[PDB]
Amino acid sequence: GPLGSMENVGRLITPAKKLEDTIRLAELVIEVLQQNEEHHAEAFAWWSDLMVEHAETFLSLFAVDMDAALEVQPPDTWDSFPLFQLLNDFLRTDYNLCNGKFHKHLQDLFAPLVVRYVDLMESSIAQSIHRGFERESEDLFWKLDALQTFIRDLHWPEEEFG
Amino acid sequence: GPLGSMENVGRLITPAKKLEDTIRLAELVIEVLQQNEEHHAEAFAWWSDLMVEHAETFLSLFAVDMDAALEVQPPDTWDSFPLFQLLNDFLRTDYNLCNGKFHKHLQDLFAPLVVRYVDLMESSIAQSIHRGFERESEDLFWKLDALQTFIRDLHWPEEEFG
Ligand SMILES: [K+]
Repeated sequence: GPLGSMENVGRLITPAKKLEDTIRLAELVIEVLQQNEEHHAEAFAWWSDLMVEHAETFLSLFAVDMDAALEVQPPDTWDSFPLFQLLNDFLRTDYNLCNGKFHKHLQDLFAPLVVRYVDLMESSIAQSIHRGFERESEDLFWKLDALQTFIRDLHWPEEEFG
Repeated sequence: GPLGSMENVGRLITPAKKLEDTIRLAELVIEVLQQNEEHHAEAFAWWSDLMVEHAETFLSLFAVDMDAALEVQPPDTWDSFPLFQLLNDFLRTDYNLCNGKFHKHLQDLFAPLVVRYVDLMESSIAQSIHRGFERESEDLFWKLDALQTFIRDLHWPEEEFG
């Protein structure tokens, strides 16, 4: 009868209830455990979205100090390249800020200033190799090495063909 | 003199100070911005490490209810497979808990129970195809489809050859 179709090893436990019950409990453990992962993911995002917004904003307020220091610059003078190096070397290996609003502004603000320096040193090596056309190399090689060393240390974030 | 080697557009700003200053400021913005990323990463970890520990622990306390429901089981009866399906389908697509302590226990607790069912249905199809040896197929095909449907829905986390 019902009581005997229920008795196992001296205890009244329908083995299809001790399973149907274990199921519903597993259902609840899973749901709590997932809800916990959702909470963690969602808080990560909130704090992230806000800290990136904060970073992009404080970089704007800094930009004005940078844009301003790059007009006090005598034209075709490039002791401002260490600034681009420091700033771009941080932003490019930064998941959050790479190609962000400030990064693109730092590229634009320096994109003419970089080409106006390579065109100026490529014209001073081209003239010096063309100096063998009028009648009457060690120092010249250094300027090739200088331009190559410079270009490699630029780690430019685009693909600049020309 | 010093005052004139300083005057630009009516303001006494050494253009190599308005750069050296912009540099040190960029140094500080970068450091704060990175410190902020470090904080976020580190808190993510703390909360993560603790929520995984919490999950693995509450799965232990559940295991005893599961280990217990799998001895109240009449040998070679498999309405306990929907439990493995629910639990394993969650754990396997869960970055944190996959192949964790509980996941491996759920594999072990069901690894004999799965092979003891395929060997039992592979022996009941092999006998029925071997029934064409004594003198004197539609229903038999269903059991192949049943075993294939079962095996695919198992999504076992190892590579079980045999
Ligand atoms: K977090």
